[PDB]
Amino acid sequence: HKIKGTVVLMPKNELEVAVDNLNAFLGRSVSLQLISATKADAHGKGKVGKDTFLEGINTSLPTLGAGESAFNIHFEWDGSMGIPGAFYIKNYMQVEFFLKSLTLEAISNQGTIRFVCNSWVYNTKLYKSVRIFFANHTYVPSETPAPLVEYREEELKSLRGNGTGERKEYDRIYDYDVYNDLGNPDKSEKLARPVLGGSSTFPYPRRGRTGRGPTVTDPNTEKQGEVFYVPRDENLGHLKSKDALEIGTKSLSQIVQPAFESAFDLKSTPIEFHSFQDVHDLYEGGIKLPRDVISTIIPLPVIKELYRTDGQHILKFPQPHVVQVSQSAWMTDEEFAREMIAGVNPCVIRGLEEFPPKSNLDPAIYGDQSSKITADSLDLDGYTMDEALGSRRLFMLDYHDIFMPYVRQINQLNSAKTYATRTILFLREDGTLKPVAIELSLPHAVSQVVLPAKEGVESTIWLLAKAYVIVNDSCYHQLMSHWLNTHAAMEPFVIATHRHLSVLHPIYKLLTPHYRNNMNINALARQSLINANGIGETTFLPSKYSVEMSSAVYKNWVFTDQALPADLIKRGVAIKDPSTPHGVRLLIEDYPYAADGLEIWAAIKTWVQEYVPLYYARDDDVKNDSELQHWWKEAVEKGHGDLKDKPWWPKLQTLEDLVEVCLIIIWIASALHAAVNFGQYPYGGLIMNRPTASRRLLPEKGTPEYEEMINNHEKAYLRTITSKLPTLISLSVIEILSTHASDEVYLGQRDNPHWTSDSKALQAFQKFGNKLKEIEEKLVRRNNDPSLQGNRLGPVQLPYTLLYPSSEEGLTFRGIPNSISI
Ligand SMILES: [Fe+3]
Repeated sequence: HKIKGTVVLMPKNELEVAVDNLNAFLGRSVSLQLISATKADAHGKGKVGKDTFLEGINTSLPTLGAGESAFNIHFEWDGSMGIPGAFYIKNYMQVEFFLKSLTLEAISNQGTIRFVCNSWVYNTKLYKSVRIFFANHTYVPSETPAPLVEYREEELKSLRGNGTGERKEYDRIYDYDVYNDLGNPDKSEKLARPVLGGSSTFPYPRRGRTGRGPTVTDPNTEKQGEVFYVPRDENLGHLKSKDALEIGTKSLSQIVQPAFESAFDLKSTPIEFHSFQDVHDLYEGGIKLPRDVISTIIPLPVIKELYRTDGQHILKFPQPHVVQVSQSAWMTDEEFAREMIAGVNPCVIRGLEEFPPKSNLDPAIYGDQSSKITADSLDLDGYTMDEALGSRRLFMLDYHDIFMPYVRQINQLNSAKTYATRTILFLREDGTLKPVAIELSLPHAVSQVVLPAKEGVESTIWLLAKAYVIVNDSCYHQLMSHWLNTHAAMEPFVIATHRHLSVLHPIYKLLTPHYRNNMNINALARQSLINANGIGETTFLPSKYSVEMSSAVYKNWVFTDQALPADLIKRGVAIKDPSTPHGVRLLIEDYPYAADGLEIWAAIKTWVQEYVPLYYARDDDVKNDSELQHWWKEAVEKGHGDLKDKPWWPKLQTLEDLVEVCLIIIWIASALHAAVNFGQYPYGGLIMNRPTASRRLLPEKGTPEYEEMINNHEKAYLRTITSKLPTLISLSVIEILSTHASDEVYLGQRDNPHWTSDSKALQAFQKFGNKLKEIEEKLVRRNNDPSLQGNRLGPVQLPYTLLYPSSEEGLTFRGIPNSISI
């Protein structure tokens, strides 16, 4: 009447970034109690066994990983108790530990019973209810064994909390709040920021509630804290300190930035770049800094990995991919256009079906905003405008309406000046894009159209015009394509999932791998990246208006337009075509992001379409799933609550709706985020290629700035873009963000092979991983195809590998993580 069990756990200091004692776990230090799934007490709840303590250490187990320890335990379990389906655990030690798993042995297998826990367990006294863990069986609510129903419900209640209180490190409570934690008005009134969310003026997704309470000077803004809480099991430990990349962002803002600033205040290094070679020096000979600065930076975990140093004077950045073959190819019009479909931000270009382009802005405020570009000024390789429009060969990168509402405010800032830009592109007969005109607009210096030129001062004006475009694009990329569309938009679904879908639930099991480290990095970003006087406001053009601009764009965010095929159609770069494998034909045939993306999209779709019917046979089974209905209701009406009235939200009454919702969530969290994230340093590590700010408008003829432009185009370029000190800070942060941690979990992988007992789901997940390996071979073949080199490699000779599913660790320019993990 004894059940043998094996507990696997990791002591605290293995996952920390000062001593563990393994014998302290024995004795009466850790109790487990098995809970019956089949025999109930008088109240219908599963019977609970006796407190059972860890008996001894098990070193003979071969499947142990790094930092893991295994303990033996035996449970007395007589014939009255039934079959175990859950257990309680009570930690009587003063230190927390990380519980991995419990396995219960039987005569054969089945019935081996596996419990996958992966949870931190603090001292029993710190919890209002005893921690509970379930076996790895999957149940929709109506299929839950009756003795486990109440436990399933209770646990969901423990995860929701009551909407009050300051959250502590060990809490596991998931709830929503608005973005009212970014300002710092108690420190200085200039650090006040608008609350984002909860209004029609500033709609915004919700974020994880922390509950620190109000500032003294503003009751609506949350006071600052040393640590921004996330529910405990969202705060990931790492076996290796170099893998705690998310912490490097905090160190950069707290420690490194002040040190760099001191070097410039003391005039120990020149304050400005003077030539393009001064920039190239950063990854060749390095930058020379004072010894006390070097000695302050290189002892720091994570930060020390970002640079090569001689330990006394030099920091060297890694060579960006974009310059690895050609140092000058970034300056070509061909590469400028190519990065719109294969660069860091390849998802904004639109088709143009009429000419000239028109504005949607109020003519009363911004006056006439019809484009000043004339058809007769364009070199379309012998096409007429009529023929180019009709053959769908015209495209546009249109930042006019997005930026015009903010140009006046931005241009008032001290060292910031910009235009609202439009770029017209032409798809040549050879399949590559050609920029044919840039329009630089200001509300109410004038508003002008610049055409391409290769000689004379006009060629420098054209180079500067491209810089203003890419300043627009970089700002839109970081704040919208990256921050808003992935990080910020996903966090409400994470919260809703934990509050309303049991760990037992099939859809919990499907989605939660795609959330790993997403709340954690977001909380660290609210603290150090997107906060008042943080790294983003220091480096990027809009300064204090940066995050508020993303609120204006969120007004037009549409969940169902995040599906890749819908995105391509809505931007006019594809047409619906049932004759094609993916249902859409690309108007730019070689478009690397879209062509590769459609393959990944189809593989995820097949997986979701095979998994869902394993648990839902009919539309009725979706409608009647209480947890699923509560989840989606809360995700829409609380998590994205400022948009809850919009008609495009799926209703979740059918199998098709469930598939579509799951598919979009997985797409956003994996491939979409990867495509916009892991190219940041590869393309933007050369500041001239991806400037983050502009500091002046075009010089007027007859001025000394204009003469300088004639005699020294490199200095003219450098005076306009991001200055030297913010460049050093920006390069550091995008190096972190572009790096794969060695403990990443990639699409097609999971962190435990026993995440469910359902063999049909395991097999379908095997077919998903096999399909991803076959797609990777297809993408390799595309990068070796000479007929695609123009768009897939370009003048920079950089094969588009960002949607290769697999990667090794490091700054690799490839690999699709499961989640928004950095
Ligand atoms: Fe990211």
